[PDB]
Amino acid sequence: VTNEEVNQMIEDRKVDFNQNWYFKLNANSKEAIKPDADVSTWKKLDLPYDWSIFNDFDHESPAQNEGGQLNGGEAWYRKTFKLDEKDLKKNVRLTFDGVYMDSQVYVNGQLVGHYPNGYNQFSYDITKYLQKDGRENVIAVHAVNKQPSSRWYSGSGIYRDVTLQVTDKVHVEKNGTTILTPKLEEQQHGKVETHVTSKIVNTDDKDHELVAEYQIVERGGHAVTGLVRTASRTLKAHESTSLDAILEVERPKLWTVLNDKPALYELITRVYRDGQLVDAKKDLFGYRYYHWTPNEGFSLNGERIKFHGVSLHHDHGALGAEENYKAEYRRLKQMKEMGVNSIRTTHNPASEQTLQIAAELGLLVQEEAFDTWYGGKKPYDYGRFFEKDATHPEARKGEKWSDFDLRTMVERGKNNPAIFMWSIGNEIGEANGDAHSLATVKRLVKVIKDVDKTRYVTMGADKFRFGNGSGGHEKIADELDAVGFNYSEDNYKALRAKHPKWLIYGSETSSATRTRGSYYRPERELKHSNGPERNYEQSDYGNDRVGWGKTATASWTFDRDNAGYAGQFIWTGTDYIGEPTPWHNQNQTPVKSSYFGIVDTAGIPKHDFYLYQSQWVSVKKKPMVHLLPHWNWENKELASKVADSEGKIPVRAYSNASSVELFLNGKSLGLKTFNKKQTSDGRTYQEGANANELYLEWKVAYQPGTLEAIARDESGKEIARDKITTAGKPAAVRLIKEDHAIAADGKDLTYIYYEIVDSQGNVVPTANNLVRFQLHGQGQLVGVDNGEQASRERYKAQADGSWIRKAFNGKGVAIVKSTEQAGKFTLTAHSDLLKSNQVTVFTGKKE
Repeated sequence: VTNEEVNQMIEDRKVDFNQNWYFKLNANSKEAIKPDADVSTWKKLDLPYDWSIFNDFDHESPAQNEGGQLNGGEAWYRKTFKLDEKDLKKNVRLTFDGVYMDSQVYVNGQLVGHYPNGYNQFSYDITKYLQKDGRENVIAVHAVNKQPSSRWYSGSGIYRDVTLQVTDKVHVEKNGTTILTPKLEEQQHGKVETHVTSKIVNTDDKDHELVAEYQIVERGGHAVTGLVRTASRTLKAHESTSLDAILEVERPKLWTVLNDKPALYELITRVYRDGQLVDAKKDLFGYRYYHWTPNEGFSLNGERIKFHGVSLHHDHGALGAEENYKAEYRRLKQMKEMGVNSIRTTHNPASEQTLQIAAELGLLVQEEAFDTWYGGKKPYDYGRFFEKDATHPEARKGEKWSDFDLRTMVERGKNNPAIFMWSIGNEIGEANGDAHSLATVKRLVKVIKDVDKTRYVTMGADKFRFGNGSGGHEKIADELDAVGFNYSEDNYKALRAKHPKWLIYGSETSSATRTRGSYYRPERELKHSNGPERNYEQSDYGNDRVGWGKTATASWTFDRDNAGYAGQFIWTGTDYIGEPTPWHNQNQTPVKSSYFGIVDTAGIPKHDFYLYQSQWVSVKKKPMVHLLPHWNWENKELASKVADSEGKIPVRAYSNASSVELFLNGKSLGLKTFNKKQTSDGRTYQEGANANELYLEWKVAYQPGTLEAIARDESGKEIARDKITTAGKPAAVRLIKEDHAIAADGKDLTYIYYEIVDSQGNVVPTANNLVRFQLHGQGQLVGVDNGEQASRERYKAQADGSWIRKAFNGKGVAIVKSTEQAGKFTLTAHSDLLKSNQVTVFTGKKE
């Protein structure tokens, strides 16, 4: 057997099962299951598919605007498939990355399983339900989203990938590989012992003789070991065993967040039955170590870092709940451009895409199992299943759904270098230190530790922000490895004095609210300002925050000033559908999406993105300067809110540079210098006129034209510019390509921005013009967005098949997915009385 053949076997082991499904909302259960159903009345599609995202907004929706005002319901999905002749005796497993929710899977008329969880991955061995002789089988999936189930937009149905594993009767079982590097800090400059465990099952009714062979390789690289073999032993029929080996890898490269292409490795497993290669598998992993102390916080590979982190919902804007590798890559790559090193998957398990991209980009991950325990937060959420018996075929005796779901998530991610924290709850009210909650936290911690001891078990708790933060809930925190504070910076000092051994971080911070390109009262701090005068908008100066919240500056400066507060996960990294605080559940208002994000649903940064970048990215890696606001102040209503007593517009610069000099129409308004300072522990930092300003400010009398900012190093040498220009009346639509080409695989996509521009090419920053889109060629329009919270516009096509969307504050995005045919597609944009534009994107070979 050649290495070529082994790799093919690995590749053939797992396939994409997303293709050729039929969908019908409210379909008849008996017809969906039955062998030769009439599917003329069904919709033929490829997964993932979120059915909720094609709905219109409904002011009367049971989801309410916390759930995006997009309705759920019930639906069936249907696939028919035949095993190849070679595969007839093989074991067949079906994996669903996420189905929301309350699902039932039927194979040839029989119920394989019921699975409540809407975010956790699950698989079924469906071998026994398959027809003999290679006759076609029918798989039918029932998904139910009965509202309200969610405190944010969930979507409905099969929003994540479905995959099929076809294997020998003797095979490495699902989630069966464990890779550990116990002595890595010690052995790192020499040979590092890599302990691998394999969990092999014999589904045959004959006994077979078993050997495992292991090799490690650099991902997209060379081998770093030879073949290492376990001793031959008998595996009895219908039994499973665990195999072990140690492999030595010399001076491996350590996975870190300190570069954007961190080192990854792959374990190759070969399984022999009676001396014949019958199974082959690869498992992604990395070499990293970390430590965390109460007063010094966190270090990765001996380097002290803070969690510069974001909370993220799953949700892709116009894509709705449909997960996509390219969409998630763009979101995460962009987070990383800001200086983010850490994401929290709030509040639910992550997709395979998110976990993989995080390993690929160098982002530390906290994956969260639960938004509630046994109490519940919404009637149709998970709370009702939490203590009920798992009915999964492969559930262990006495396992509750919470037990089974937590276990399986940890087994799925135990080898992923990115994950360093497992969260067993967010804002669990019932976790107050009573006997029941105390029992429950211990049970849950123990589930994890029976699988994985290497990662921090944690929770995100807002109980610490009430009063002095102390209470029976402190007893629950005692059971955790690390204790997450939600919005509790005010009680940290006291809580820290009380619990000197606690490892503390901000599990949820800020909740500042902003609308891109919208400005209000920069001079004030606005607390939960949801009045009619706000016009359903919040300020991009970043001076709006909810009642329990903090601004970016307040929340970041605190984190920065305290070593024992290890970092934070800001709410939120990007906008999501739903939860439109400060207009939460005011359902007759137009708001349907969040204000919390640093970036809007359209992927377009708000100004605070640049504030964070100035703080988190070194001037060596990326010198920058960013100006706000815009320079169009002709409109008196707009200006009356921004301009001060003398009618000057406060202009502000974010920079990681030493100084910024602002020019109006070529004339200097003065050079200003950041004040340099040190943390009590000697970390160096920069700030402005005072401790509450991380920016430089100029009060500028409004003269139309150009503002330009020159950023300089200490030598007085220019390292960065930014520039803002007054726009004229809209003259045209401009389309901006992110990608010159994408892959022709039917999965890759591109984001093209549309701007409303004047005759000189300046973006009109106030423009809300409606744009109509045409697509020709080898592509599929799959979304449109402008990020605006108060918009009730379709994200998808209109009822007549049209694609339209307004600009909001000059900008928006359109999303095009590739087909499986190489060639090109062209996007033309039109707006009324404006010039049109087109860009062409090529589709073809990959990478």
